[PDB]
Amino acid sequence: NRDPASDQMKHWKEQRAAQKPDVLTTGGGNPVGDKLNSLTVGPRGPLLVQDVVFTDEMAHFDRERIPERVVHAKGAGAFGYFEVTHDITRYSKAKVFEHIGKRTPIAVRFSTVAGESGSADTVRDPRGFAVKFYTEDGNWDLVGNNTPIFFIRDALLFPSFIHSQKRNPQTHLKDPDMVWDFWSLRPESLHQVSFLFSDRGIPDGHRHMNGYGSHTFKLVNANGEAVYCKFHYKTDQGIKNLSVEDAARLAHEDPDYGLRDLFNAIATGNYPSWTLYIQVMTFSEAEIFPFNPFDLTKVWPHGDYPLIPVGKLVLNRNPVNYFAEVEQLAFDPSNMPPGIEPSPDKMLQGRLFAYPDTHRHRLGPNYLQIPVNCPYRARVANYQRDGPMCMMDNQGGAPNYYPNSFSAPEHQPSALEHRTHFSGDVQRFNSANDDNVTQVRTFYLKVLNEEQRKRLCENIAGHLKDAQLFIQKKAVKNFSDVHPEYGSRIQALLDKYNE
Amino acid sequence: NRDPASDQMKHWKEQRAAQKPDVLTTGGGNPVGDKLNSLTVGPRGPLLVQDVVFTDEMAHFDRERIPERVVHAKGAGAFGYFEVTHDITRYSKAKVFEHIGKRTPIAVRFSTVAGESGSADTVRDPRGFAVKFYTEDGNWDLVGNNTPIFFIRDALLFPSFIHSQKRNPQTHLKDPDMVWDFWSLRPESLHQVSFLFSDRGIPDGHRHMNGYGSHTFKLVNANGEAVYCKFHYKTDQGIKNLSVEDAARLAHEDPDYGLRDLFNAIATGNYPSWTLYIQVMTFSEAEIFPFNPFDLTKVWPHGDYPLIPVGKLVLNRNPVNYFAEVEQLAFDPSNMPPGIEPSPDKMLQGRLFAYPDTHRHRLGPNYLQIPVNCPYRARVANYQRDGPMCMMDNQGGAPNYYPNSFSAPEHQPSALEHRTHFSGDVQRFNSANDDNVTQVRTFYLKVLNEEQRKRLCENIAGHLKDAQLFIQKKAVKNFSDVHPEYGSRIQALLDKYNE
Amino acid sequence: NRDPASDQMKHWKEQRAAQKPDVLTTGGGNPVGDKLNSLTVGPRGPLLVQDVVFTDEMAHFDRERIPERVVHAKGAGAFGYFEVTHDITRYSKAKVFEHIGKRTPIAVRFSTVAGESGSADTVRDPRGFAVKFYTEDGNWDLVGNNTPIFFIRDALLFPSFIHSQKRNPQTHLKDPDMVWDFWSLRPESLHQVSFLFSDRGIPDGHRHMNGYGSHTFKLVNANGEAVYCKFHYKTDQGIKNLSVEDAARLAHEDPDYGLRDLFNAIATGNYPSWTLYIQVMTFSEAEIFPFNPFDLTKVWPHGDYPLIPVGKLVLNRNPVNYFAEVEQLAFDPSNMPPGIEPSPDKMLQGRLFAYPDTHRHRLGPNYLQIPVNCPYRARVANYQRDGPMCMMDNQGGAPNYYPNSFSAPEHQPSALEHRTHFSGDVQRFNSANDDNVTQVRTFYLKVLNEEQRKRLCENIAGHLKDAQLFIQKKAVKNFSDVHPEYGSRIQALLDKYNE
Amino acid sequence: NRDPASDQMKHWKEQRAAQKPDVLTTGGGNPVGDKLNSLTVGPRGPLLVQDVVFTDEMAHFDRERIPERVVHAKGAGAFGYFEVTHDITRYSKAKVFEHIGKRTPIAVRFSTVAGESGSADTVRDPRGFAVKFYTEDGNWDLVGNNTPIFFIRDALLFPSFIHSQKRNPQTHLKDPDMVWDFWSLRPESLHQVSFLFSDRGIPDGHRHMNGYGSHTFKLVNANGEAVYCKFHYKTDQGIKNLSVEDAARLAHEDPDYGLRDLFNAIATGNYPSWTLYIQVMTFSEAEIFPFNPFDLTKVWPHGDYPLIPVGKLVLNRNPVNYFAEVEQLAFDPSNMPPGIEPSPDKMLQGRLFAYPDTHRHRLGPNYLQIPVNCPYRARVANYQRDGPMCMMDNQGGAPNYYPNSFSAPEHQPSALEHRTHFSGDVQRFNSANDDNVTQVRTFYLKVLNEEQRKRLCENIAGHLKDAQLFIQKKAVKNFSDVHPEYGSRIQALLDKYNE
Ligand SMILES: NC(=O)C1=CN([C@@H]2O[C@H](COP(=O)(O)OP(=O)(O)OC[C@H]3O[C@@H](n4cnc5c(N)ncnc54)[C@H](OP(=O)(O)O)[C@@H]3O)[C@@H](O)[C@H]2O)C=CC1
Repeated sequence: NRDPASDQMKHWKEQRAAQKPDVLTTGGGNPVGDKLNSLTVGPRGPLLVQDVVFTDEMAHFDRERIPERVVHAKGAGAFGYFEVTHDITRYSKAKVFEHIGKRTPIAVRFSTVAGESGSADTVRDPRGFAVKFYTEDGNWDLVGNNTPIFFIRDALLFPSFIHSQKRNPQTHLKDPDMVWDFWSLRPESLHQVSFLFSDRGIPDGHRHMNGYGSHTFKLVNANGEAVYCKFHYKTDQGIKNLSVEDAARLAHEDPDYGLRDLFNAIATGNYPSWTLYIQVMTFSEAEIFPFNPFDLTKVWPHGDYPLIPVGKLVLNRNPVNYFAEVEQLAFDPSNMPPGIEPSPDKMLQGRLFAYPDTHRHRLGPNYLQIPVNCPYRARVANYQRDGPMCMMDNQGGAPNYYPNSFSAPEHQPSALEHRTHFSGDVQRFNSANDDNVTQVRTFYLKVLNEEQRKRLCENIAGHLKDAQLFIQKKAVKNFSDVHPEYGSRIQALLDKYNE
Repeated sequence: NRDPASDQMKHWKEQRAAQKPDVLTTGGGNPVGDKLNSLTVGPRGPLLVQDVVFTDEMAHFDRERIPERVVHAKGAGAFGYFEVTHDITRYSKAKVFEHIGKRTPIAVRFSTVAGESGSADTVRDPRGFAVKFYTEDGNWDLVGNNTPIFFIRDALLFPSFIHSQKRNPQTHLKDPDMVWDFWSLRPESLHQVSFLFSDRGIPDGHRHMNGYGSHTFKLVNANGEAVYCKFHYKTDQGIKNLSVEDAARLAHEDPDYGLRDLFNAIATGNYPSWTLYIQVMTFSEAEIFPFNPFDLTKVWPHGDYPLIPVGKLVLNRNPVNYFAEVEQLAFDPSNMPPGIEPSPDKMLQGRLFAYPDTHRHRLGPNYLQIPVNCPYRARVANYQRDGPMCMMDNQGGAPNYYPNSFSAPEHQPSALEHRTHFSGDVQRFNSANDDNVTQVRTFYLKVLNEEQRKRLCENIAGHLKDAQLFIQKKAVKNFSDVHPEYGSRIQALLDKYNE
Repeated sequence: NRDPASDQMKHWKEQRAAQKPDVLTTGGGNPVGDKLNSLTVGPRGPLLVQDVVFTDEMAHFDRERIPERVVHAKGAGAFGYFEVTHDITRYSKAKVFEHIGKRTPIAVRFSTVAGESGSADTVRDPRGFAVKFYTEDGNWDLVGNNTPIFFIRDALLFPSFIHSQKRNPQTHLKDPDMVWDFWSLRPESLHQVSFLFSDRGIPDGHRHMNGYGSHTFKLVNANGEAVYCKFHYKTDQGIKNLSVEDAARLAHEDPDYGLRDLFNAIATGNYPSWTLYIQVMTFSEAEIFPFNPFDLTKVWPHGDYPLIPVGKLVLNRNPVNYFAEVEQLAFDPSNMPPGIEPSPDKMLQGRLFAYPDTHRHRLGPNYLQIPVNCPYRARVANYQRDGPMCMMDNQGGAPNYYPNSFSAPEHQPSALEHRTHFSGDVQRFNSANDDNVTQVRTFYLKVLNEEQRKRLCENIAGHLKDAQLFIQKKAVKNFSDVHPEYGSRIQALLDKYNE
Repeated sequence: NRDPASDQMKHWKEQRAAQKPDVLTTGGGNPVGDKLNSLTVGPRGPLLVQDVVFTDEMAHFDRERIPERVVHAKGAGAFGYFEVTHDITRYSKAKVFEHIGKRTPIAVRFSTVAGESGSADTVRDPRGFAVKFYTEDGNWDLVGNNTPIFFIRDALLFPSFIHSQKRNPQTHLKDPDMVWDFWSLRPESLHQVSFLFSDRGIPDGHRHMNGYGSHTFKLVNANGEAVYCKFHYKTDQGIKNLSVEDAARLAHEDPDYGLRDLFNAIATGNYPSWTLYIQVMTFSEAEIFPFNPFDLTKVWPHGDYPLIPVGKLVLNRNPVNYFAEVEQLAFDPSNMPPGIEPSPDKMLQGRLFAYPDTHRHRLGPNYLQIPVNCPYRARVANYQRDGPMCMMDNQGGAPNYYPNSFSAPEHQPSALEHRTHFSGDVQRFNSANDDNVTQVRTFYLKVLNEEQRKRLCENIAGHLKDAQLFIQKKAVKNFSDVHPEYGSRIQALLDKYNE
């Protein structure tokens, strides 16, 4: 006997033993009489196009794939529910926070960031942690990571970052000179780089890490009053990390470690769960906040902005067909129910457009009609019609223009947005020199102990040594700008690694 | 009050008079608070990204169209059923003929051939008359025309013929020289050309015209015995045609004449029906048939192969959304249930490849998952997976390979094809010189009367006059090769049209 | 002999009389031995898969189409040059206006609006008039119409308007009730509706109509000083219109009338030409302007803002292939070289997203790499990579991220945008009741005469009579609101039209 | 200093040091004035739509990816030439074999089989070795592997064999039960599984394995006489293999080992090359051959059929953009010049369709116009038109139909196929029970030595132990069917592995 994943087929048969197998048909429902030998004119004669059975099956085989995600390609999935435990209705009127005990069906997809579909699960890299809430106000996607911050703070640098984290456009190889040339020319990455090369840079699976909205969002209650908030969802299974040496063994020993961990976990009854907290800032607090409260490379400290609990995330169901229910999942940060809204964070302001845009390309123009993506607890009614692979009635014979004298859908004024006042030149403001070392200083000195600082420099140095020396020298300088001992340790190691 | 097709919204509002209009929502099921005014900064300021209501609608609007059909693009549609009235089980085991009084749902599409989506309905052309039978052995697609014959008899010429019946690649105009240079270089078109320009080139809507499968087909019975056969479905509303004068008036007074006519008829209860017949040829009749019995430019004369009634086609339902139910329909001649099989007709052999091919481009790799295309009265089970826009559970966790020891679907030996013997060189045989005049000469002299022969000549000269003289001179020779007087009448009129 | 268009195939042969015909191949360069007879086991046998020559040709004929344009699908095209005859460098620094005499290649496409690919040219509708300037600073796409104004002034209403002008979702029929239920619930359409049903609704070819930028734009000279402008290009051939009686005849006597007029003119040396003008409004004049200067239903009166001439548009070359050079054309209002910038028009602001979006869907992600959409006089260099149908070298091994220290492209600080100050609430302002009648009243009384007001009212009632009464009574009211005699005339004619 | 592959950017900058960086533009050729910060309303404001610099680049990033090959997805590419060195013109007339010293441009792609784009290069799995010859008569693709044989001999089993070798449809995990339940149910795979699990299952990169065409192919000479042949291209660098112990280390130390090995070689002038032989079997020797001469699971023994050299393949150029030259590379076995034809082999007959079918999906309808796919040593001319992404003239205004009296391309009679005579019932012949052991027993005993038999079993047992007992028992029995000591050694090691 083996682990439950290995026995998947074994159980599918036993869960079926009472029946007779189905008749094997074409895609058009036509029964197949033989599907192991091709129609030819003689035993050693050529193939006929009369063999549509072969063209039916082979044609689809040629169209099985679709494009992989441009980022967070290698992923695991599961399904469960969210349950409200505390009252934050003064902050949000969102139905998903209506009363205590209220449950909502969720979907979750974990992922790394850079590697393609076939890369390993135990590598250094941020981890995706995207959550989709099927509410009666339509879906709510909270597309988080395993970290509260990112490497940049303007969305126009994002593609360049990704290109600098993936393959060289000539050799198709991971290129240290691309990784660090960028990080050292853009020191706002110093915060998330110090998180990445810590121990939690390699989590021992998906169940032993926290999630974070990371973006500042906005909440709107039932009076029309607003506050800014951060979301935290912490692991009730405890932080637990792989060591560099173990992670490396499992990288060839079991490329699908985090995929097997999460499946077996739910299959053996061990349901992983997370605790959803928020931080709250008022609008006023947001004007006195020392840093930019909408700078993604900044955390709101806990002592000033403590964590308010909300509810629990629970994963208790596995997918049944991985493609249909995980690969085709499409999370939109623009999917926001009344009561939740975006902040002016530049990065988030870019993600509002990017995610729906790529889903029409990766999946199709009507990807929201795919079952896992559908807002199946909401009544979708509008004037949108047609498009490739149209799957419902196309809303039947309802008037497809607005406004109209025939009683098609109407707008719901209580769902209007919160009104905020802005003033300033319409112009590109240079955010590359916001504080880039203060919070990082705190992390290095007051969060880590001496052994963790020690490992931090060895993981950095074990990767920056391959860069050219003028890149090294420039990255080191950015580390001394955090704390002179931070850089002069890294440098001591580089001095060795350079022979 | 007006015709019912004009009162569509009127009735739609009436049938909804009681209940309340829906909530207008995004594609994501999020209600919108106002959809007549965009999100801007100030009453005379610019548009924001935040306005995801505008992007969501405008994005889908941008993605309404799909590539029209490459031929037969102007269509009308309707739905109904087929009912068996006579017993033809001694020839075919096809369940759809299992017993008298057994009904099977059908879907139909009437179309022209050459015009684009916005062309007029009352033009000289062949007409589509495609029928889809939703049977228990999977779907059966009888894709025919309003003719028993076609212009050519080898597929490799089909792209060329169509290009010659559409727009010049530089001027993008209808070109007579292209039309008649082909027709006069390929006289096998004499039989269908005669038909086209006579009275039945412009029918009075789609309810006053017959339907034929034109190809020869093979029927197989429960003993494995096989006969060839032709399909005729004759209109129970009577052959009735439009004049050239009345066609050219409606061509601008109501481009959608046919469309309207079918809709109104069904709505008022006036349900059209066709009587399905078959002809039956034995294998040993096929060896002594004077012509090639799979020649698509040939018919089976009635005196030697009489018509055998089978059942009725009946259309009693209008589409609800024309796009989802008529424009996304896909008919594949290769959708044949056990009992019905292809002949060796060179033209049918290419349609076995082409239709599923073009449907994967126009509609999508999983186009058989579109409801009106679904075989919803069979059980689709097989080892095809994935592909863009998957819409069912993708078959669940069922073993996806074959053979297996876990009881995935199995092959049904009774659905094996009938086995014929063939012997001959594997080469390209010349079918340009099979008898191209005999059956036409009969048609011109024995079928048409004096007045019809006169009108057949005028219509040909009326369209053949605009081609160059060397093209008119060759075409008239081919006509003179059918009957001398045929060419003399056409040639007399051309001498006049040429001033 | 016949007109030049009809003789296109004749002239192609003559221009090659001296050469030998090319060798016919597959798409793979493999010469074909026979393409008139299919590969079959014996003369009367089944077709083989080995027959790659059939599949290579039938595969590509199955993929010939693409999605037509969601609007303006029917169009004619030609190529020529824009030449500067006057100096407007004090207003705009654009290199297309640099000095008097400078020529820039252009590509124009004329169009109707609603009719699909096969509709007639001579129908009441607006006419597109798009102009693509190929500048050294990248393309400039002045996507104008044959009118200065439009039917709505908010992009969100745009999908609705269109859907009302096109076909009913259930009957696939032009629906009068959908046309006027819209127009009468949105009386900002009054101004452009009165343009459309007037004599200029049906131009006599594309050479006898003016072209307008319509939108207010922004120009920016070299000192950084900006103004607001309107682009009028007026026909040098004279305004010439068709009568309702002649336009209907041609609609079935030559559905491609304008397509044949544009080609024949050009072929005979009779090149059509336009005169480009600009209006100019200073930032301070805009503030006082009685209407909203960025309202798209409004014009700038000539006495207050008189036409400034700039240069000449000349069309002097027919497309050699219609598909690759006209069908594949793609104009993006967003294509604007330094010196030309958008105004805060709500409709234009929408059109900055719309056009690139749909061109990815209609033609593909790399649609700008089609030769006719190429900026083939500027040097494209950046950090965009890959995509479907990548056709050049893909910018080589160049560093693909920005910033970098390896001397890949750099930004150009002179090419920044003009900075404006805006201040206000971020919200959805209501523009529905901006002055809707004034400039229409002026048009009814002062621009038309006694006859023309008569014809305008017969045209409106001729089409409005088919709507429902409750939709008539409203439209007339909106017409009375322009002038009591306006809607009283319309109401008298409707009284008879309702028997 | 480092290897050449890491100094890629270093040499790019150095190869440009003279000239100045280009101006960073938009896709439209518009210069940008700042591409690091986004257009907002005040420094902490929201993003705008008229930030077309952000949209233009992100929308392309969202579309960087296409579908990955459905098999052989991991690969590495190189370009060089093929040179003739012997005279095989008595067998083939093909232009590539005209005379000694004739060179032709080639392009080669290496690959594994089951891994996706991210997988590792040093794993047990066959190796692709596809070769494209750009000859005057079009392109000649010789799509070979690193083995002479394959696991099956019918194409209707391919999608299933690949399904078993990839990921479970529910767990997305490699599934040894799927692997051996297939292999142990189809024992034809005995021959190739034994090659796979010997030392040549993991080569030391792509420069030390052989290439083979596996399928029997036809040659035809200038007289019209044919023979059946095999293609062998052996490595002039020497067979060299990785041990299970190092192959695993490198599968996490350097996932791209084989790709780096090839590039670094070429970049240092150590060019790899291969020697092209053929075997020859007349038609008479084919009738008496002990097995089926077209059975993909059977080799032709050297002693009866010796190798006949032909020439050399040499790789002396690296790609400049991997994506645009290696990922878009399209090989079609159907690309065959006159002189070379397919043999009746049941598996090759399916590849004649499958590849062009998947290249119209993966890349697009016009994937042959992509530079590296162009038959740029040959002149493409025909009557195929349009299609998505048509990039040249579209063959201009030439006539698009055939035959024509206007001098468009003609057929070339000498390029006709060789006529073979086939006689036999058209049906589905069973090929499961062709001799499944004979040539294997020869390999095991006579080709391997004592050591190599030992490791062959160990490699097999390590992977088979994870499969259920009932699947083990059936596998071993298929290894007892080759040789009792074969299934014995495997059963003694499985006894240990099962504790
Ligand atoms: N005859 C052929 O075309 C080939 C035959 N074989 C195997 O050889 C057996 C006998 O063929 P025969 O020609 O009579 O005897 P030969 O000894 O004449 O052929 C022996 C072949 O074995 C190949 N070989 C050596 N080690 C391995 C390995 N680990 N995995 C795969 N192939 C290997 C060599 O290929 P090289 O030295 O060319 O690299 C050599 O050419 C066949 O049954 C077949 O299994 C294998 C490859 C080609």
